[PDB]
Amino acid sequence: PLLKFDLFYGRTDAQIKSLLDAAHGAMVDAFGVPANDRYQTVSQHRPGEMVLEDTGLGYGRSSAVVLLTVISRPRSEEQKVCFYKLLTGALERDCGISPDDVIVALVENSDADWSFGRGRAEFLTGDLV
Amino acid sequence: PLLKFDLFYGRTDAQIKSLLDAAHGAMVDAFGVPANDRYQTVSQHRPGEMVLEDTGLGYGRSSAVVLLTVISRPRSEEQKVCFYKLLTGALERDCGISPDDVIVALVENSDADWSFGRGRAEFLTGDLVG
Amino acid sequence: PLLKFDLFYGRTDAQIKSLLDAAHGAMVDAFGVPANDRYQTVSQHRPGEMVLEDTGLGYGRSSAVVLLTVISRPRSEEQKVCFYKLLTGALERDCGISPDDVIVALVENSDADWSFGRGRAEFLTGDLV
Repeated sequence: PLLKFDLFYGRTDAQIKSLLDAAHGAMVDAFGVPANDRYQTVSQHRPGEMVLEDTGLGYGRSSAVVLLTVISRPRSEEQKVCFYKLLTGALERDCGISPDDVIVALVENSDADWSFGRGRAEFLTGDLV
Repeated sequence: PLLKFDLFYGRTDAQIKSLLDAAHGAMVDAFGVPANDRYQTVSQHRPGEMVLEDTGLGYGRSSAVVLLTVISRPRSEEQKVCFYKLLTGALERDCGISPDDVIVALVENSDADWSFGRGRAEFLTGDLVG
Repeated sequence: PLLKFDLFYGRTDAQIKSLLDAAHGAMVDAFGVPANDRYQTVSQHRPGEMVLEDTGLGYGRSSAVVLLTVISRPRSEEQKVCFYKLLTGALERDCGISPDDVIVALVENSDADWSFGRGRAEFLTGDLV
């Protein structure tokens, strides 16, 4: 899958690396993909450049808030439910990020919708499962 | 929904907030979601960093151009048609942005595909409707 | 379609433009859309801000690596397969980018999901095929 993170400026590069490693671990745990199925980008924003409310749910947001968009081949409802919990558990334990600071949106594509290198469609050719 | 804006550098932060407010109002009006269902990011680009033409339609593009990507649960074709008109109307009235300077693309997902906080799937648990 | 590029800092704006032009050519060739169906953004990243592995496929990633995300109406499987090959073909020939440095993810939407200008839905009104 591809994980795209949107955060506010303010973290060191070490704290960004911790957040990416903790999130990658949770993704691998929840989806059962290979450990080297790692594709992640980080976009840093100034305070004027993200607005993230809570739909009245009573969360909890600070400048450490992490918005994660995920593009993935289909996953079961349970895999998704598990990933959210695994992700906030790892971000709390390993990065000190409050679960109230984590927002996730997933979008689905299919086998033909990926090319990992060399102009190849590796799910189609069977190079990948 | 999640609303991601791509614009060129040049606006003050007040003018950015005005754009974000106007778009959010249009979205709430078109789609009927709660007023605090607000999730917006902005990425600012140098001239070398966005190219946005017109598919030969005859628009209109200036440095003020706004590309908006939306991720949303399913909406009717009517609601989308309505949103595009509400959005340009609001951006023109509230921000002075020409309707020729507004480009939108929407992507759909489903109930299971959202977690708003605490590792919860609120559309699934019924915390949100739904 | 909308082509969103994520790259590391390092290229001149001429090098960026040559990347965008090559990719646009490939997409026009593979999908048969009008030449002025051109909608592209670029986000530049510091070394800390993208991690792109290979899922054990044996690629080849340098600081020149390009991650492209495409939003498009539906395309046949063959068209997507052709696009990936045409893309790396052009990026190598015109930009000097190794095919091991090209990663593509596509996401699909429908006619009702686009508004190119003036609050119009051009695929719905028939202004556009």
